[PDB]
This record gives sequence, C-alpha cells and structure tokens, in this order.
Amino acid sequence: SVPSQKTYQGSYGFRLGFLHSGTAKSVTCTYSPALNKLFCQLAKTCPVQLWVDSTPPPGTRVRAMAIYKQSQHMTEVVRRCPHHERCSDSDGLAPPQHLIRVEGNLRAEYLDDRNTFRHSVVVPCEPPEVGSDCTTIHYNYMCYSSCMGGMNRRPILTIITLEDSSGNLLGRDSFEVRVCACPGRDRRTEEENLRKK
Ligand SMILES: CCCOc1cc(C(=O)O)c(O)c(I)c1-n1cccc1
Ligand SMILES: [Zn+2]
Repeated sequence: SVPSQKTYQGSYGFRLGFLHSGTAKSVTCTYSPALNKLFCQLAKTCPVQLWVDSTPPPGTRVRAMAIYKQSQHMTEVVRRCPHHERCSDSDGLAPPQHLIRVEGNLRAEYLDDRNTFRHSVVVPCEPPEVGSDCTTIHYNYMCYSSCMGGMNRRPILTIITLEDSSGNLLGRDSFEVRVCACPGRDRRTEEENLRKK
C-alpha cells in the first residue's frame, strides 16, 4: 500500500506555510515554492507552519510521514540508513529508525504502523500563541538523502495530515524534501534547472 499525497484542505481550510530563508551558503533550511521542495541540513530545525481558516475541534492532531516520491519505490518504507539507525543520537522519544522527528514537544508520539510498518510522528494541535496567526511545528530529518542503504539518493515527500481524535482524515498537504550539506546551493541549482527546462 501507499499513503495518499492528494492535497486536501478539508472543512477547516488546512494548509502549510514556510518561512523565506533565502539561499545563502550558510542557510540550514530553505523552502522552494517553485519546486514545492524543502532543502535542509541533517538534524537541523525545519519550521513548518500550519494554517487553517477555522478552529478544528479539541483533540485534532497533526501527523508527518515520509514516502519515496518515485512510483517504483513508493511501497518501500522510508527509514534511517544502517549507520544512522545505530548512532545513538536518540532524544529519548523518537525511535532510532525514524527519519522524521519533532523537536521540542514532549507530547509528540511516534508510530510504527502494525500493518504497513511505516513510521510517523504525530502531535496535538495547539492554537497559535497570542499575537500569532498560525502554529509552527519544528521538524528534524535524521539522514541525508544520499545515505547509502537508506534513502540512497532517492527523493522523498513529507505528507502532513490533519486528523481527528480517531485518526480520520481532516486535511492533507505535502512537500518534497532533500536533506543535504548545502541546501542554499542545491535550491539555487534545482531552481535553475527548472528554469532552463
Ligand atoms: C485543535 C487545537 C486548535 O488548533 C488550531 C486552532 C487555530 C485557531 O485559530 O483557533 C489555528 O489557527 C490553528 I493553525 C490550529 N492548529 C494547530 C495545528 C493545526 C491547526
Ligand atoms: Zn543516514
């Protein structure tokens, strides 16, 4: 099986937002709207905004899951490579096999699906802080796209789903991710490739 990636705002008008970090050599996380693609360094903070048009009910949650973007790999579970799963960099909550972690939220829950074996991380929805119009989740990606025996240079998508208390779908959005040493340079390169095409 393969999780759906269809964008779905749903009844609450759910969608993602990203900061405008630029493409300087020093940038650690940067989002390309033209590519719908996040470029980030290993284990660095990736701020992802959640936006809604109306308030979802108490108990609504936000889940993140990675899948391979290419159809011929979509049924393979995205996991950390044989090196990183053994490097003992745990935060005490994320299983060492999980690619995606949530940073700084003790209510994050990590799921190994008993039927699909896919990994995901889910947090309770919290309303924006006073003076803010959206809520931000801080994600970390714990392997490079190039890691041998893991992603092995294959592109991935992150699927973000808004779910009710039973796990039923309320909204969905997604973005491609490249985890790399120089996200600013790679974003510039890929945007230029797109322009040349
Ligand atoms: C279910 C708890 C409340 O959830 C929200 C409420 C509001 C609001 O304006 O009332 C909001 O703007 C957002 I963004 C969320 N939200 C947090 C994560 C996903 C959606
Ligand atoms: Zn790795």
